[PDB]
Amino acid sequence: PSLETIKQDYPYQYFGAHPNETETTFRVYAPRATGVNLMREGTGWDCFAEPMTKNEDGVWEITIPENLTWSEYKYYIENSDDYQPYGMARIDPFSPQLAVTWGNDGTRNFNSIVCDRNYFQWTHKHIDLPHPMSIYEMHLSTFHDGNYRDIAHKIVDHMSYMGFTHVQIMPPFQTPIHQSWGYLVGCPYAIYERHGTVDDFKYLVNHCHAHGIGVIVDVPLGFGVQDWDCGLANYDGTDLYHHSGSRGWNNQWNSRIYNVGDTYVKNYLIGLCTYLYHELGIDGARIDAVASQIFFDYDRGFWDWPRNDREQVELENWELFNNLGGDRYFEERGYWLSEAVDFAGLRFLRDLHARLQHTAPKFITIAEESRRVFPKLACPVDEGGLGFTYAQNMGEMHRIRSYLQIPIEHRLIEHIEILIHNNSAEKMVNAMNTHDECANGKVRLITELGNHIPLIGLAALCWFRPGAPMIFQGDEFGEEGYFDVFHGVDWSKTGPYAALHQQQISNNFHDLNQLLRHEPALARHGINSMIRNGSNNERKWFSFIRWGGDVGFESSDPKDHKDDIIFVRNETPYPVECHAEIYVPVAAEYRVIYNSIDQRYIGSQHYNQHDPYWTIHSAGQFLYFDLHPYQNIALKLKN
Amino acid sequence: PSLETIKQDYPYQYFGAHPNETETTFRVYAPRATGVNLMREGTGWDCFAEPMTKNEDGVWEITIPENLTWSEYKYYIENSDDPYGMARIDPFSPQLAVTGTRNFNSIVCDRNYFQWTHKHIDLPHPMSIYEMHLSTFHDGNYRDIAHKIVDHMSYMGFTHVQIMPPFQTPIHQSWGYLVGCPYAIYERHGTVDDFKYLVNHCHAHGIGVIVDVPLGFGVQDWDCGLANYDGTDLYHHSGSRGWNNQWNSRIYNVGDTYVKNYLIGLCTYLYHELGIDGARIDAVASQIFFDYDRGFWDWPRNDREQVELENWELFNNLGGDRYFEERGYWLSEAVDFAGLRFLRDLHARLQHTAPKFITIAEESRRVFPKLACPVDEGGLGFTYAQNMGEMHRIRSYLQIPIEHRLIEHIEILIHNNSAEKMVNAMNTHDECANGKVRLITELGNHIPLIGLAALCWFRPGAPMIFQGDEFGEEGYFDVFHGVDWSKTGPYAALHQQQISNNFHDLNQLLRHEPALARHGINSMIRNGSNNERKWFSFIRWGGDVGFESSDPKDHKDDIIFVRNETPYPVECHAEIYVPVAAEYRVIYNSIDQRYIGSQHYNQHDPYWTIHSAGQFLYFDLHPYQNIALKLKN
Amino acid sequence: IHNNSAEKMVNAMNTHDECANGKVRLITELGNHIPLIGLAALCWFRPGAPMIFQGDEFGEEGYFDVFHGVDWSKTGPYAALHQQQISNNFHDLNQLLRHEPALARHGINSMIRNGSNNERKWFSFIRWGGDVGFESSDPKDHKDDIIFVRNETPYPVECHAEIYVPVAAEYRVIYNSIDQRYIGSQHYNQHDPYWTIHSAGQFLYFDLHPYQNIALKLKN
Repeated sequence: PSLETIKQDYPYQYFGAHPNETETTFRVYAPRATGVNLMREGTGWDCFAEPMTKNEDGVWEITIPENLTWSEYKYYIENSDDYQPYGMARIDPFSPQLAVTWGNDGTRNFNSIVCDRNYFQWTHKHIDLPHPMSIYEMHLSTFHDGNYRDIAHKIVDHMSYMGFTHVQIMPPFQTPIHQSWGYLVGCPYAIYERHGTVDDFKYLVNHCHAHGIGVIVDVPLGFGVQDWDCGLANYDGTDLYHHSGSRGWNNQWNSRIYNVGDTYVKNYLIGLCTYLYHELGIDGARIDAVASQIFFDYDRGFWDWPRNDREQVELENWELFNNLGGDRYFEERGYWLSEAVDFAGLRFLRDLHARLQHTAPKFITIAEESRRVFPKLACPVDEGGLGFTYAQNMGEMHRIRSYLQIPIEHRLIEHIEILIHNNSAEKMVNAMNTHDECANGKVRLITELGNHIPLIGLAALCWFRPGAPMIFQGDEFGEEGYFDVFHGVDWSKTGPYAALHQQQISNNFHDLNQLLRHEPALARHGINSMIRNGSNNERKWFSFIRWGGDVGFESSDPKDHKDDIIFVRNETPYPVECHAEIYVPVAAEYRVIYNSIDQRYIGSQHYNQHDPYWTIHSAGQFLYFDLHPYQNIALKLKN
Repeated sequence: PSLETIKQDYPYQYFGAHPNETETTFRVYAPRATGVNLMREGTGWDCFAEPMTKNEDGVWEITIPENLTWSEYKYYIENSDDPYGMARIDPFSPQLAVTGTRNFNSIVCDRNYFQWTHKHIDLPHPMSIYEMHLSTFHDGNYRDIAHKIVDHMSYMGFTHVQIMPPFQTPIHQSWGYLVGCPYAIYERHGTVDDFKYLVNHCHAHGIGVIVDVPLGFGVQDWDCGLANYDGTDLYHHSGSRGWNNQWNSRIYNVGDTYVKNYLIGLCTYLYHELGIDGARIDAVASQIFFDYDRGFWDWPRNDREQVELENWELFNNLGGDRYFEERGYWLSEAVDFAGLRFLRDLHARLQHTAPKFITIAEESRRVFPKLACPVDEGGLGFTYAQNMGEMHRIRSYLQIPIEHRLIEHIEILIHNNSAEKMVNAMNTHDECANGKVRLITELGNHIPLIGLAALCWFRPGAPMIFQGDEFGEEGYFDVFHGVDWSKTGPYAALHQQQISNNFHDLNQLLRHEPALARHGINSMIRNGSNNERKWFSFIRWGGDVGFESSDPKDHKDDIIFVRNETPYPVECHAEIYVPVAAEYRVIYNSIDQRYIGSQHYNQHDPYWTIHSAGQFLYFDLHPYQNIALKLKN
Repeated sequence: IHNNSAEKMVNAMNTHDECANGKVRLITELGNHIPLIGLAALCWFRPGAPMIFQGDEFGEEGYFDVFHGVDWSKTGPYAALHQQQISNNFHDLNQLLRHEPALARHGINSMIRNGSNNERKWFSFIRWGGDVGFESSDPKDHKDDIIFVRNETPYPVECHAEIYVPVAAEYRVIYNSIDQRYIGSQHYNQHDPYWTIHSAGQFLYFDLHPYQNIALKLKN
């Protein structure tokens, strides 16, 4: 590995603080700086004690002949040029961790810490954790406002009953505004000190991996916080990291937008994903606010956004744009997507995935992308995509929920069926609910349904669809309150002493997760592992089949179809005659593996005084049986 | 006055901390609270030390048998009903004590401690305003800020200062638009008494003080804020009506009487307790519109059938309905009539509690022509509206080359028939934040700025600029660096002194000319224009008589304004109508070397005299030339 | 309304049966009396003999049975405002009916469609004063023709009316459902309701106000 591929692919192995037994090397890029001085506790925080040396490429370096491991430091950075003379203490942009103190008068101090990449002793840094997949979305301080080691204990204790394959941790990076939820990042490489040390964060990942649990982390890759003290803005007296002018601000978040056209900045941001995998053990990133990285006119608030001069768009970019799904006309606004796309952002995200294929091929990414006007965004680079392993189902629950709120007589079953059978080119994270959907006085899903009975079946639909289902902390027990940082998960609604309704909902999720981890027909997330299996619009039921393997209806051989699942959903919320007529691939005996009317989920009802796991004979290639209210039920071939 | 009127009109006199020489009495509203205990340092901060008594009206009281003046306190509040219980601050704290976790305490304050010399001067609103942000202006005590305000405002000559939200905020980089305790002055710059000093000092030197009041919403935080105060939404609407998503703030329930009185109370309090001359009410459009400046949320189209006939009567009096083609629904469907009614009532009540107190609408939609008109004339009562959107339109006109624009385009923006009195801001903290191009940068050099500021000063309204505009600051606004004070002082650049001199001269005219006193647009009349030569003229009336008289006695303080927009040194022969056949004197001339340095076209005395030929001045206009004349002697 | 009936009709707005046995009276259903004013007008101006049941004249909301009588304190000049307003509207409608030759006939062919507009929610019909339709443009043939317009929009909106007439001349309002006498002081009725207008050709252009039912004749 040449220095040049280190600087390109593993930039944190060169830039930053690098101790050994003998000495400590510091390097920081500041190409318009006039001077850079190493500040440390060693020299009593004298701003001028230890001048560093600018090399050819704009990198200030120095070796101190001590092992500085665990000691604190900053860079005193000057730019005294005639384009206000800039001069202030700055954190290292590659800090794995910041030491935060409060002054005598309420003044926040940020130092960088020299970290030892080898102190933490990994037992399970990288386990072969596939993405079947189910995702528990959580927020550190509201989940458990403690040290990462104690949060880890609570994650594995809860998830090992709840049965989710992965946890999605909302942004765990250093932030000066706790109330931003972590989406306003100071030092992107720095783990949030609120919960302890970077090595405490490693222990969490390690503890998760030791119990077969994946860690996905939210990364605000598109922008950073404005603050100079703990952040990257105006680093060397100029826009080093961010665009200049209004292109350098996202007015929706009041954040600074990264200049990913700058080689160093491109390597800095792709290198954070590489760092997440190789230094912290993290299995993947959800990339936040993707739409605003690839659109000038969307999720950027009000600004004087520039229409593309489409004459200046290179062919490579037209190629990527057409492959993603090509142009759309917004008649209301009177312009085309081609005129609104940030081609540099689009190209930066494809390169991010192209590089991660070499630096960390097992690392998965999820696009948090809200506009959803490129059908092939979360497709492999070499299949015309940006390379995102998954896209999130943004907007989908709004459509499903509008549908559900229509009275049964007034809605067509075909409307829910088109949303399910969507011919998606992307593998989807099908979130039933997210931190965002239950914040700021929004009605939470369970509240809207009116009681928990309808949720049992909606959760089944979500799990039996091709994709990685997701919920937000609280959803496992029907939590009806909103998300903010002003209160935590009420743990008293978990475990064996929780209210009956809270255990019921949790049992459903536990059981859906048991099927998801073990059924082969639930492993695959490609839409084509699903096929419509007929419906009836006046009875208000539909069915679909998840294939167990590569063979569909062409064959009638029992041993071709053993792992197939027949899923049926009745949307009728009252107990009238609802006779089911359900096609199957093979004529034989089918066994019920999941039943939403089980007393375990819905308590004693007049319609579930019978073993929910009944057996049945196909009359040819057709099952006849009675559907009860809100029944979601799934079947396989018996042995 | 009866307790009932005190509760409604002066609630900070009943609620809060009220020390005697022998007793300190504490009151806080918390109707849905299971229990409320006084916490204080005199009792080592035990929560349960001394519970309070809930009167029938939801108000918890308790007297302590000692003057607690200057000592710190909170309220422990609980609610068991279907497990909330935490230490909160007094909603009426004049100031918080602050101490990686933050402790927020209230402080028993002595309203009588500060010895006022000039609490209420008789300062008219002729008016010119200097918009400023405290920590970027001078990051020290309110007293040191006061000294620099007065010292600086001495040369610049602005009559009033506009101070961005000066209230307690847990988030400094919110610029103060996210307030914890709305009655508390920001602890960062010292005490409520230090703040009183600053108002008193400004007043003693003839300076008005207007503060920004984020009256529509508060920060979401519980420790320093008001939300979930008694375990429920006491101060804010419930569900998604109680969150502004553009700001991630909590919107006030102004349909609750106590909250209506708390908010109107705060303005009354700004005048009577703090001597503040006025408030700019922030984010007015988001208070009165469901569909605007609230971000993206599932907002409720009003049913036009179900709108109260008194709201229709207000709406129509504000100027009526409009169809929004682009979204496809009427305005009437989008009005938050609660918010709109509330701001009408704010002013209805201040006409009684504080009649000299002025208000400015920071109202960005500008779809009601009569928003800032008196209540009895069909408006909301705001003394002023801010000219939001206006400079954007003027800057677009000026970006078009003169060959391809009509003088009538700028004449229509100037002669705009406004029913409102306008703060005419050249620039604001907002228009020069977040990478935006500042006006001076965009003009390309300072010469066009000299005249543009003239135009702004001579049209009816209160001109406004933002800190740095006085010396041509090109940088952005943010809270990460100060005003550059080297752009003043002995070592500043010529152009910085020149821009500054221009603002000095314009504020002298604005201070002393009767024809620049009135902000009603009918104090101005179109006085001719010529599209090819790109000049237009207007008159500012000195008194109550227009062209119906021709007597000198009637017109001796009339101001004749002429603006030449031609940048080229060519033919601008001007025919300027005057109301009296006589001699006129130049009082203001934009081509003076004092403003633009030495040029081929200003090698003459700028303050010339000319005899009318009948009722017309014939003279030559030079590049970018803005000029004002009066009758001589 | 344009039902092409072969029968002369008694057009009852309400009947002893329609308001018996705890059924919802017409007044309760509409929500308040303002829609009643214009609906009564519609009923009077259609070809037919209008009919109401005792109490309807003062907006009675109780139901009909033999156990309680007409509340007579809802009649006369000390009755409550809504009660006198509904009564006044019926009084004025009967004065037009007793006197206007274009309200004498109950044959439906004494009425014709005079255009409509779905987005603005208004329609207009004409009552012939005599035996002569649009075949004549002469004022002597249309002196007693009534032009009726109904706006069903229950709130202020852009509502420009375009109304065909049989003669280019001066027209005068003989009935106006927004008279303060019926609906009280409102934002939209601060003008004299009995206004005059010159036909701009064989059309009339004016602004309909909420719930407005209005009738015009040739002036003189």
